[PDB]
Amino acid sequence: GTDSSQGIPQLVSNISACQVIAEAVRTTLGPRGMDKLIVDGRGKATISNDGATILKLLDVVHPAAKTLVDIAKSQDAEVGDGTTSVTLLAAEFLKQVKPYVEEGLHPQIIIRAFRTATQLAVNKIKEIAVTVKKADKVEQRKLLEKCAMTALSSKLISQQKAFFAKMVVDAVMMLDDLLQLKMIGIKKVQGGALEDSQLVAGVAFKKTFSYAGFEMQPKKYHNPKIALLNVELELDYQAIVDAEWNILYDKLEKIHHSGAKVVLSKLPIGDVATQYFADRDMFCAGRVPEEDLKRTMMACGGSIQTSVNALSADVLGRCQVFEETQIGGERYNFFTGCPKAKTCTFILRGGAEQFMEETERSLHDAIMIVRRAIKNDSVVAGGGAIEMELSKYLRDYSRTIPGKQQLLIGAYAKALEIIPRQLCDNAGFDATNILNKLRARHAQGGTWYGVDINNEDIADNFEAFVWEPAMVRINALTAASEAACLIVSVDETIKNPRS
Amino acid sequence: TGETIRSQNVMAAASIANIVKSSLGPVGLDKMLVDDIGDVTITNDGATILKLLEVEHPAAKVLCELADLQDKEVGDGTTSVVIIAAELLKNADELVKQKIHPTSVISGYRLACKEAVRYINENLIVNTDELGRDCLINAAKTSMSSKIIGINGDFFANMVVDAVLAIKYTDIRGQPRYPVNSVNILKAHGRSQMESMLISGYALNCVVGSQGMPKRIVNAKIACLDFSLQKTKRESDITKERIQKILATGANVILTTGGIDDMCLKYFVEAGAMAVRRVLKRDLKRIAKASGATILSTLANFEAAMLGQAEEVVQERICDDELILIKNTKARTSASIILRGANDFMCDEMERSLHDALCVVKRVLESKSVVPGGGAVEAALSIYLENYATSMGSREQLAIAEFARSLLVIPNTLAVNAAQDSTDLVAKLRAFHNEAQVNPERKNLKWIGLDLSNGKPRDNKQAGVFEPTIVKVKSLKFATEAAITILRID
Amino acid sequence: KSRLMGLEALKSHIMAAKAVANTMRTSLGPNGLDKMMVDKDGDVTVTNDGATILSMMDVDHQIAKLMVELSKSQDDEIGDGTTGVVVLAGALLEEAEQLLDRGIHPIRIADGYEQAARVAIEHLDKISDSVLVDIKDTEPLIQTAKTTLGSKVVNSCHRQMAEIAVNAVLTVADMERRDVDFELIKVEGKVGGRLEDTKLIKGVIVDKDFSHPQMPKKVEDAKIAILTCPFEVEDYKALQKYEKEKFEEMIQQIKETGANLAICQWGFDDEANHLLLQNNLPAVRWVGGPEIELIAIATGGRIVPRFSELTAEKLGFAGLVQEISFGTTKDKMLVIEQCKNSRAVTIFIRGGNKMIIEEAKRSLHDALCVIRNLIRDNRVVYGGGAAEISCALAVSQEADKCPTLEQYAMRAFADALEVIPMALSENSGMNPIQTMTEVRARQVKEMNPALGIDCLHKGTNDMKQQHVIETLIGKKQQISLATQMVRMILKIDDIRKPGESEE
Ligand SMILES: Nc1ncnc2c1ncn2[C@@H]1O[C@H](COP(=O)(O)OP(=O)(O)O)[C@@H](O)[C@H]1O
Ligand SMILES: Nc1ncnc2c1ncn2[C@@H]1O[C@H](COP(=O)(O)OP(=O)(O)O)[C@@H](O)[C@H]1O
Ligand SMILES: Nc1ncnc2c1ncn2[C@@H]1O[C@H](COP(=O)(O)OP(=O)(O)O)[C@@H](O)[C@H]1O
Repeated sequence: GTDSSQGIPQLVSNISACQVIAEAVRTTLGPRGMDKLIVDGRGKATISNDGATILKLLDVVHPAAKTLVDIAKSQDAEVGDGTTSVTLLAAEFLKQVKPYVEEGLHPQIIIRAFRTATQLAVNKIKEIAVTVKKADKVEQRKLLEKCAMTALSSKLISQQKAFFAKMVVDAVMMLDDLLQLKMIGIKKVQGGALEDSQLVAGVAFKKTFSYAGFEMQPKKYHNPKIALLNVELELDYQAIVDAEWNILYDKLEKIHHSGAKVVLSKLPIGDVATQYFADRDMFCAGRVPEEDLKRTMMACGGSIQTSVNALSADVLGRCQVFEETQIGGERYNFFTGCPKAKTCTFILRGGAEQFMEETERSLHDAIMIVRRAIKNDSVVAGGGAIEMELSKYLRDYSRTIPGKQQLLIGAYAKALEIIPRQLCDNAGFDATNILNKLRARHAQGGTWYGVDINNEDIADNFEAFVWEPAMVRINALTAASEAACLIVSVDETIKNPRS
Repeated sequence: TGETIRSQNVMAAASIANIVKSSLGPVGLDKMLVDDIGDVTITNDGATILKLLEVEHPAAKVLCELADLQDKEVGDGTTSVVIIAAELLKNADELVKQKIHPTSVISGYRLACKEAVRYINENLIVNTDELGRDCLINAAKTSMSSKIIGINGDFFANMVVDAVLAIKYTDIRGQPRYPVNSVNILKAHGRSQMESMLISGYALNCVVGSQGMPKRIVNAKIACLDFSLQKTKRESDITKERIQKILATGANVILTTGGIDDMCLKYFVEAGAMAVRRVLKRDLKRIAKASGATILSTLANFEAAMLGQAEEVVQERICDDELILIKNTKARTSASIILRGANDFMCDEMERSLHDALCVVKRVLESKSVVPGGGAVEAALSIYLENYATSMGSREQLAIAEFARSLLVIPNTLAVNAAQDSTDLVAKLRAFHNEAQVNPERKNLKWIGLDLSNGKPRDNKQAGVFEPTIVKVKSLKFATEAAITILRID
Repeated sequence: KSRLMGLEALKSHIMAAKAVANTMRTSLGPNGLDKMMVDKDGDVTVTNDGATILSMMDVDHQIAKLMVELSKSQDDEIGDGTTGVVVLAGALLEEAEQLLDRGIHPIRIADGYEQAARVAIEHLDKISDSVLVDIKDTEPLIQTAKTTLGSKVVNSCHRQMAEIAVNAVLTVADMERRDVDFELIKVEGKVGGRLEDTKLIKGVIVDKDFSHPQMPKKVEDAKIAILTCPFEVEDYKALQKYEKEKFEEMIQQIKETGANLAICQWGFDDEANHLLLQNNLPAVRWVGGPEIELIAIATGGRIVPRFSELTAEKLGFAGLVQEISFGTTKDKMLVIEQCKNSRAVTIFIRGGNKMIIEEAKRSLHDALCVIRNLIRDNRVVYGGGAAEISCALAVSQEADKCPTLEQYAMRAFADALEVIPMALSENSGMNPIQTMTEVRARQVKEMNPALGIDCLHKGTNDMKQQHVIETLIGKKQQISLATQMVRMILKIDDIRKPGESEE
């Protein structure tokens, strides 16, 4: 029997709920952090190393955890996935301020101190942010591939990922129209070596029983476009024979009438009658995925047909080239060659089937890091280095403040130390020794020394090419501080239940 | 349920410290100690509290033993050492909980203690020289503050400091030494204390001995005795032959504790001897050690050169009271302070304040090395040790950091018992001491402590709140030793 | 009240994984304990192949689930050694638990296991003394079939099924892609019979009925049709007239197209069948639907369910003339085998029990798959645990030259790879530890790498005479998949089950 509804008890319960929601996702921090399985409730368990996804799929019942996870989601929708460094940071702020609240410090004093410390840190970070945007990035991008391949060093993948980074950066440059992760993806192809994997400027989907109608389509056709169909193409007692015959006749006639090159439908196509479906004289498809559709009308320009024999000029319209090849021994589907093809789907050719998760956790950050480096100019060292620098500034400045805010700003500064600690703990190397050495060498030697994820030692992340834009870090820190102050400001909760 | 017996020891220590925490400082609250048979005891200082508290936990017994041992060294800081040890135990327990082995914690604590005792030795005060005048004055006033006599504080202050300085000895080692019992009290009737003048020698307020003492006699020899010169019925009647023999040996001023002689008047104009009833033993021993004479139980027999000497004797009336001016003897022990007023009862707080001022002056006179009080030194070392720890880089960084953080409990407790929020006082102390090192020009700021009367930061080198260096050094050493002994337990 | 956080969840995962492995560790090897299977309905079957047991086992824990679904991704590439994969995974999990007992972080254990696996891969590459000329290896293939079928009395007629299999794959092996497709199903299970009843028939056999109870089965003509049209006294006279008109037009379509044996999958009138028999052509009613592909592929034709698609080049084809007693008491079927060998050939099996049919077809599938690997890559290593012992020795040697915690992972991986010979010895009813360590000492003192476990209690532990062999790429794939299994399950630290509210 444990209850808490008064002001201070309410605050301590709320920040304990924040503690538990942080513990739920604490260990996933870092490029090579732990991974978690969560069941969806019907048996389709989900596995994902991402931190934001865990919060998205997590059920939250506590109001404090609810508002914290809403702040996290708000952070997610703006810039990448900083939620890992925000939920954890805010929750450990609350954990650090626990005893001061317990001793009777008024929450308004805490909020004022935290806001002052946040303003000081955001103002102080801008004197350290360094821009290398001009220094050989768009032209002579060797620095940009250096930063990209920094992501997965100390691996045998480095030889292949060098070419991988060069080629994906080529794709980004030729599609530098604010690319997202929706228009760019990876498609698993069984077999082959890692070096065999390539890129195609179009969709890539395997043909199944219900997916493709017939082979030997006119691949080298100079103007193939997409056709969308909402009517079935499949095959009083005798009163349905004539209707079925007429339906089949008009379905066969429509393909030649409208002249559609490839027809995409939301219905299965029977490959047991492959020759029967080949009588249309033109290629027809069914069971198209939603992503495949969305990637084909905004690039090629496919039309929509809803009638039995609907005709349009966008079934055989203007698109560059059609591709249909047996990639890896299996014939895939490629709606490439589009006038405004903002599409670069990565052909994942590899032997092991489990390498899909490696690509999920390995290359979507590489495209993410290169896009982040391109979009912004000024960056600071990562791996917790900037957190230690901010902690040093704030801890040293706190002792110059007479008044209650001194202890609180000191607690905020020492709270800022969690990120390097969490990184090195997820790496498996014990946090105390590495963190102490980092603190000493960082308060003395340099302003950018940070944890190394590979050799487990103090590494100059600036010269290691670990770039984090100043604006993204600023926004993440501000959001975390705002969440902490918002939780602190709450002292009473009202429910008003049904019965 | 229960586990990690180390935490149990730490909690026992924390409880023991919390029993005595609130009594720290001159303004501490009292504790009422109840025994099995029901008697009660009221006291302020926690030394007797530990000496009287019924300890039962084996871990707490170690702290009690170490505090008692600390009492045997200098007799102060037992509350402070217990509180510091408890804070160290709590912080070390937390460090253990965060996966730091106690061995590294112990090593860090040892290094922190050594660094603290080295840092303090180069930031203390040895200005208790002949040029230290105002510091002693306002130290006496601070020990005498919050009293109605603050209107005329300076006169009593300079009087008492002159009295204490003029009577100093010089021992075998050459270190000046002061007996508190050397100076005594002397009441007077009539005008108030504002006209009290320091008496250069011991003065007794009793019947007038004789008028035969000149304005200043060339030789005044103290032939003190202990019998009553009374006619009875080397002499059967001890009135004439023994006094004649002692005068032949060269006795100028024969002291008689008991009754006066019947015919002393004729003998006191040719020899000038003393006859006043009820000579106090406390003052008799002091005057004997001053002039150098010894008390003679019997005279029937060494007596010529062994007896003491006095430079001059003055017969005068002070505050409508005749006093005997046996002053300027061989060794400076003979001195008294006249308490002008009406009775000692209405000026009980006045004489008690004078006594405590004399005590706080003699604390700083001996052990010429002195440090500021009022939590100044704790804040200074707390600032020092964090910067010292951040330059190590070993596993002992957190140990020294927590040592520095826990060292602030003494000023915090002092502020708490002073009815001010300890947060503001501690923060202000730390802020003042921060610029004491990061700003070299503001070097004359280390001696900033907390004032218990007003609850605001205040310089204590100028104020006079002072402590012997040995007391704090031993307190820190013993707290570290107790903490290490507790952490070694498992 | 209670919760499962931290490394306790990982310990529970290891417990579940080792429970599953202990379940599967008794059926490994030719002498492995057979395992019946029961369904909720009550179906009873007894199978020794672990792939089926994994596939249809009911597992409740999410760890064991993940195990079985990502273990099912082994049969398609190889089809053999799934039991080996699971046993190795359980051994790795148990050794990982042993390491975690001493405070090692799971990430370090996983990376050490990964390096141990790759090192074992190169070592196993360098140790194998395979033969690369086994293309015209019809005689060694007999030994391969015997080894794949040495668990039962099957060796009595292995002297027949081995050449059955080599002829089957010879009719299937093509030197341009070297694989078996969907339509090449070489399966025909007939319940009841004998070991001799399972013989070599390159024909199409179906369980359908005749046109007439005593119709002449001798239809050598390849003009065989397929009908997708179903059956869809005033009304009786109208129906009779419609039937007559449909018969006349369908016969006219036959004459125009040349598709005589019009087999229909629905009801009809037997009078038309009698009239057609009078016209020297049969017409079978109520035939199977998806049997068009198998019938047409008898000489190379494809499915032609359209009325006019079945032309001369795509007639209902027949395999090769033969007429024997198809069934004594069972309804004999048509002779649909006259003309030419089938690219998608199908063999005839008439084993005397359901389980013998199952084991025969699964063994044939594994044999064709492994030799498909052989023509793809003719690299083999001697099994029986000899490869495992060699890899264990190499890994143990590699254990010293590393200063980090990787040495512990090296040692654990070696002690886990050594489990397979232990399992083989145990399932053979003999002291596992003693026999395995004796073979290990023999291999460390004598450089022979083909010294394994004499599971069949034959002469020597050396498989050179015993001809126990398996493809090298199979061993590499098995080891790599097991290592990826343990690596990816070792990452997982917490499972948050919805619905089960934490009270
Ligand atoms: N290869 C690396 N080496 C060192 N530090 C890294 C590396 N990759 C990421 N980090 C650090 O991990 C921290 C947290 O990253 P995280 O927020 O989990 O990534 P995401 O933004 O994808 O969620 C970042 O501040 C970054 O500095
Ligand atoms: N006049 C004063 N002004 C400020 N602080 C004082 C004063 N006198 C004593 N203290 C404080 O009291 C603390 C302990 O003194 P005390 O209680 O007399 O010793 P103990 O604790 O051994 O009995 C010291 O740390 C000192 O700072
Ligand atoms: N000739 C043989 N003598 C002894 N053991 C053999 C022989 N041939 C194969 N084995 C054993 O069979 C095991 C593999 O069979 P198994 O894994 O049960 O097949 P599946 O992979 O279909 O489950 C190997 O561990 C090997 O030791």
